[PDB]
Amino acid sequence: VFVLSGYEYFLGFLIICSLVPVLALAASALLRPKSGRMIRLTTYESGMEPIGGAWIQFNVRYYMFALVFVIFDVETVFLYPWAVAFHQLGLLAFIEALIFIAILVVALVYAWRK
Amino acid sequence: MDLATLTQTITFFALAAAVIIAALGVVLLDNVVYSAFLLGGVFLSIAGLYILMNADFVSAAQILIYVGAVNVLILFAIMLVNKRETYTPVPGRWLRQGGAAVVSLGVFALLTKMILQTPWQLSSVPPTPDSITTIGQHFFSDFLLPFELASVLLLMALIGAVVLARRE
Amino acid sequence: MQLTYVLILAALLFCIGIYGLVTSRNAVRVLMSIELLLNAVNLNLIGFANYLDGQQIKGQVFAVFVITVAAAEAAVGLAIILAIYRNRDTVDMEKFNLLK
Amino acid sequence: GTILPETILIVTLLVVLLADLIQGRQADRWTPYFAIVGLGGAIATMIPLWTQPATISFFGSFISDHLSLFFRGLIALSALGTILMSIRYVEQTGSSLGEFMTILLTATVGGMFIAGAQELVFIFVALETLSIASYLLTGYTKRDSRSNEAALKYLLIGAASSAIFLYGSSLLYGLSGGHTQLPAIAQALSSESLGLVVALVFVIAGISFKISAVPFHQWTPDVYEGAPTPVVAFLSVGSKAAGFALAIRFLTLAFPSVTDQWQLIFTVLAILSMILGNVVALAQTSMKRMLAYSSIGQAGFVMIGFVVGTEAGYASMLFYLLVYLFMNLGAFTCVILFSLRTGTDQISEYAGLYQKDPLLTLGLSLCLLSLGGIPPLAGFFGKIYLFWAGWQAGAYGLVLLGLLTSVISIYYYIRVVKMMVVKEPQEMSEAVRNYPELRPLQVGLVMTVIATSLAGILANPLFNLVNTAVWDVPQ
Amino acid sequence: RITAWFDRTFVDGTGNAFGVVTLLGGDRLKYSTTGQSQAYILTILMGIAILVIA
Ligand SMILES: CCCCCCCCCCCCCCCC(=O)OC[C@H](CO[C@@H]1O[C@H](CS(=O)(=O)O)[C@@H](O)[C@H](O)[C@H]1O)OC(=O)CCCCCCCCCCCCCCC
Ligand SMILES: CCCCCCCCCCCCCCCCCC(=O)O[C@@H](COC(=O)CCCCCCCCCCCCCCC)COP(=O)(O)OC[C@H](O)CO
Repeated sequence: VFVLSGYEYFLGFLIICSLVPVLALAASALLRPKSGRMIRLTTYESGMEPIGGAWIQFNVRYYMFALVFVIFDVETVFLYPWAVAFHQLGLLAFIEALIFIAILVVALVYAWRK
Repeated sequence: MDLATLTQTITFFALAAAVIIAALGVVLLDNVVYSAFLLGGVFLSIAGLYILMNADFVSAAQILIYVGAVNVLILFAIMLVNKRETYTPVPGRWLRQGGAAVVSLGVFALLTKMILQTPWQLSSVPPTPDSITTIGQHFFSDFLLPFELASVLLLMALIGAVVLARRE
Repeated sequence: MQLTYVLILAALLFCIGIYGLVTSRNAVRVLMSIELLLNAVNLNLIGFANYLDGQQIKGQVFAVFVITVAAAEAAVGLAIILAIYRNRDTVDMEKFNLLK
Repeated sequence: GTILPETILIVTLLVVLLADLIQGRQADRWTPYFAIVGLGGAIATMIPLWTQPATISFFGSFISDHLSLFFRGLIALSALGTILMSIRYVEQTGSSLGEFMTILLTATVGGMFIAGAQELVFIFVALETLSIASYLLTGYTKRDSRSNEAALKYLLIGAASSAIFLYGSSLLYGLSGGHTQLPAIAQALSSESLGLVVALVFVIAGISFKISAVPFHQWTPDVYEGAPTPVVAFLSVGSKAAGFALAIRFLTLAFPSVTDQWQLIFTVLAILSMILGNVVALAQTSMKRMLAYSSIGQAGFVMIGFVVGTEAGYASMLFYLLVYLFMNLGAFTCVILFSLRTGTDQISEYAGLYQKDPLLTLGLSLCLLSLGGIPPLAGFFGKIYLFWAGWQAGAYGLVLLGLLTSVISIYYYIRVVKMMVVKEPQEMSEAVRNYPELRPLQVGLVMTVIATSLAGILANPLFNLVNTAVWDVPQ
Repeated sequence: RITAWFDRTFVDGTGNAFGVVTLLGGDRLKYSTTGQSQAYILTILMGIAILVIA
């Protein structure tokens, strides 16, 4: 059984939209110069040659900024049905959601203080 | 015996095949980044399977969290730990590999027998379409303790993870 | 598209995640296998909610919570892996054995 | 709805925030107190609702009977005893103390919630709240490689155990129509099927991980060596308390006691725990690892309380679980106090401690002997009640194995008192030859040692408590 | 000279063997804790599918 109305279009449109890149990128492949293999295939380093070694000097600069993002990404999922259903709930749900949001605010303050 | 049900069956089996192939790629492939992206593939296929089961909110939530937050986290971390993979083979390997394979096949056969044997109670009444307002009603009537404790869970997870991944 | 098919699919995903959790040697792949396992659980919950308890859907809220906490446990696990890597300078799970 | 049963948890919860904001502003703070005070207030909040009201339910999602209050107070007391030990320990390490006490108090909150929880979703949420904080505490000292490997190992085992427990919970929700409630599942499924047996074993797989029943034991010897020692103290008392509470509330009330194959499963696990955790503990060189295998063995002892459940095995189990607190907090406080001063080491370095520090010896020998089951001491009466509650039901073999393992345990428990007392000035270890010569550590040590020596003969006041708690278990 | 020797060899030894065995049974069973978390998960998975059979 299936009672989700609006679906029929998301599948068909997903197909027709996924078909746009795999069709433009194939039309371009049919009609375009062939190979250019020898030295066209190097990495752009402002004209010079790659220095060698080629590492990144790993940094937690972009793990913490993804941890804190996962936290509040979960927060928004928890807050969406509260907002959509704020009519039948009324009071005493605002209090619990407010406790939730205050805890998440203390979490943000902790992340912002370090 | 219809055009709607035929589509709902073809799509289910297509998504199931996608799940199986991507989930085998996550665990069998030798390169780790291919696994990191096939994981997002698995998550997207399961998000489709949810929509096919009248659960439209939780599928969008999965796409937010799994293939939008956890997958990006896993990709960052897989980049952080690149050292050209000098894994030397260990002798006691075929033992654990064979044990894992046989225990997995046995547990799967056991679960399949349990699933095909038990008489589930199908309760043939069409589900509800407004599946997000109901989830909103259950967060503050029935599942109030978990909804309230998930905040403290997230806070303690943030604290501990910042402490472990800090730099000093 | 029946309940038995969804349950068998979830059990098979559980199987694959277990194999990857026991066999794999890299350290992030075991976390990815744990995620596969939690997805195999959420699929059970949503199948049961869609077929058995379809009016006051209660497997879907439980699934929302499972997704939340899988995100949290991943956020903690990658931190643990970064901590162990910062000291041992590897992720070869066959080198974290301080025993005999 | 009836949020009164929560004025015990929210108090602790408030502390979690207040001992956190103060670390945001100050960063050199006295949060060790007003955290002891927070747990004291949480425990004192139980007196108004221990006897005055009847058993109450939050929304069916939580219950506050006398067994719930017992286990909640037990876990709160374990956290109170752990906060005392961990003051000069994690301060001596170049780490913060507020960011540690917040995690410890959150683990405490999770353990206290899982005690009185009677719903699938909330049970999962409390268990995972405990497990995440346990991982974070295990990997706290991020400078040592042993701590990191232990945290990784513990996380990879616990997350798999939680996935199995969640598969069991999903099966249990699907077998009985809907009914995420525990008591509403017993009413729905009341017949042994393959699905019910699979759900039962999959729940046991995640319970035994918490209570350390073999073959689900292989993480405690690797976690107790790795984790900070006060984390191990909270992990051997509070985690087992939460696990046994959840096992009682789950197996008895949810899995219809008509399917008492879990009594067979737990007989198997108890026999195996007694045999292994006491035989392998006999050949160990470090005190923390020895205590890990000892803890496995003691869990095996406890698991003959609710495997013969007869309203006296439950009381024996609860009494031993209460005495185990005094025994292990006092056995870990002395280990911490020794590894702080100079040692930072294993059993062989204890040789000759009677000359340099006699109070630590008199405090550690008492607790090790109590663990062994030596007369008047808290452990002797606990074990005698465990063994008689086992004979009075019919389990001859279980008790006759418990006794032999008690002798095996007396051996390696007295082997430490050997080193602590025997040695003459020529046989002191290199750690005692230069032994030097922190108030909360001593005031917790003295308290647990005087409790483990008096809660044995002054046991009648805390037998009525255990009995009124056991009156709530179904049968 | 027989009896004493008997006491020194057969009786005493018979009382010690037990102890010695219990030592060996602990010294060669600690190796069950192999130090490999995947092995621990294998033992947890061998717990299930066996108690499910019994
Ligand atoms: C009413 C419409 C009827 C047909 C319409 C088709 C339109 C698109 C295709 C055009 C016809 C030729 C296509 C052949 C594919 C190909 O590239 O072959 C390779 C040869 C390259 O020559 C070749 O070059 C080759 C080497 S190389 O690879 O190209 O470098 C070499 O091997 C070969 O000998 C040499 O000749 O290139 C061509 O044949 C044409 C390529 C470029 C043609 C672009 C036309 C632009 C039309 C788009 C604008 C229209 C607007 C919208 C209309 C709908
Ligand atoms: C983010 C990346 C993607 C993540 C997720 C991907 C997964 C895809 C999502 C899965 C979609 C779910 C299954 C779709 C259901 C199909 C059947 C169906 O929806 O029933 C509708 C009807 O179904 C159909 O008729 C659709 C079948 C055709 C869809 C086939 C795809 C179209 C392909 C492109 C068009 C090609 C046409 C030319 C072919 C010769 C119901 O109609 P209704 O919305 O009006 O409700 C009331 C109803 O009308 C009567 O009560």
